[PDB]
Amino acid sequence: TMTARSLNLKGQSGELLSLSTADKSNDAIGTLDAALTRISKQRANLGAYFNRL
Amino acid sequence: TMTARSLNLKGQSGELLSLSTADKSNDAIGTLDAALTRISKQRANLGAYFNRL
Amino acid sequence: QAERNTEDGMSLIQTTEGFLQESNDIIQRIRTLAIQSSNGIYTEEDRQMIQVE
Amino acid sequence: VSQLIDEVDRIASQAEFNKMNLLQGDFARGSRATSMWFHIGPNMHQRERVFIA
Amino acid sequence: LTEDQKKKKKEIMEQESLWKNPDFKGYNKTFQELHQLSKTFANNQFRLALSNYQSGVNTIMKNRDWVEQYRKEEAEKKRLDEKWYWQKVDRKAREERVVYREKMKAKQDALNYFSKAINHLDEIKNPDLRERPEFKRLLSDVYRSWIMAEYDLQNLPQTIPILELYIEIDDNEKEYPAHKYLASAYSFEENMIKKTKGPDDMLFKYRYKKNVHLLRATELKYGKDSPEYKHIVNVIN
Repeated sequence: TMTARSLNLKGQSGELLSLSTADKSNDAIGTLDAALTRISKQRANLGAYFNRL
Repeated sequence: TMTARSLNLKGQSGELLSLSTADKSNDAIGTLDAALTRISKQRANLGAYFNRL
Repeated sequence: QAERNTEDGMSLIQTTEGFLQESNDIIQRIRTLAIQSSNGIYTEEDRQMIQVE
Repeated sequence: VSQLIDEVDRIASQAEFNKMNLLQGDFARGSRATSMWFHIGPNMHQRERVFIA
Repeated sequence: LTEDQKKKKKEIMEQESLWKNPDFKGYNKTFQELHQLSKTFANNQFRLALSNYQSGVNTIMKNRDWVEQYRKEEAEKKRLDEKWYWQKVDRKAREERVVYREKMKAKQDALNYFSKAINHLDEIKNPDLRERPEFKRLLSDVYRSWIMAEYDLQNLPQTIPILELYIEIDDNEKEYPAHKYLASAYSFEENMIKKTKGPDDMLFKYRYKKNVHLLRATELKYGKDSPEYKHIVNVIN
């Protein structure tokens, strides 16, 4: 894992001091579900792993 | 014994990354009783064997 | 020596049995997990996590 | 009234639980028929019926 | 019509019958003709291959009988908690699940039997025996039932390598249903790439193969340079 584990969206439409913006809000929300889902499930595998040991 | 000691059901209904799925839930449950029954009672054979020794 | 032979047999049998305690505890854990899996509102994604275990 | 009508269609459309949509036309089937089957007892054939739309 | 068009009409109807969903008369006919061939062959591994194939189809036939019985038993239940639209919708969907899940297991058991039929045919090593009309018909029939068992459960991508092996055997390439199923399964795979936003190379691969077998099925049933052939060629070009 690293920030590039999910679609690492920064910034938002409009005037910024950065050079990046987020994408379609609905997909950005879906992306964060993916981010949270991906890590929790990886923890679940490690969780399950602990029980194996 | 080996995993093929009982009906060794792999995967589960839905989308998988394997090419196998479990069978009728009711039979899968019955299968686990069969697995437990066959192996646990074999322990009884060893138990009884120990008493013979 | 025959008494010794009888006793050496006991150790083989107990060793074998210990591996069976491990194996049966496993089935009981699989059964617990199978019951959760058999819940028709327990999702396919969550079933994959169980199948990891 | 017009907005209240649209609000109903929106409630029906977005009313999710555990990422399952419980009101829009994803019933009786979507990409898969998976819907609200409940497993209430510890054995199979101990199940209850839920749909709604 | 011409003598070739009359002959073609007869052949397409025989091919459509050949790919007919299984039933008791077709089961009998199919096994009687497969029984004819293994008789002449007199090869223990082919005898076993046919025994396993027939056990596979028997799984399918026993399931078809089960499916009617199950639906019958459910139809004959009085359902007191089924007075609202959503309640009937639920119980219908659950009926379809138990039928689908049992059909899925019957398919998996039938394919284990078909796989065994193929594993026994693999043991016939003599090239003079593998080229026998007896050998080729059974291998074709095992593949056909395998294709159909998967097709019925919408497992279309899985049907492609088996359809492709099928058409390589003893003029099976001249069968209109074989090209229809290939074209349909390739179409599914093309749609999968479009829906899942997969790579373009696979989009075009699947589209190309759909069009090849679409056009070939058309050529086979209607004839080269028929209004129907000309149409499909003009759409593709």
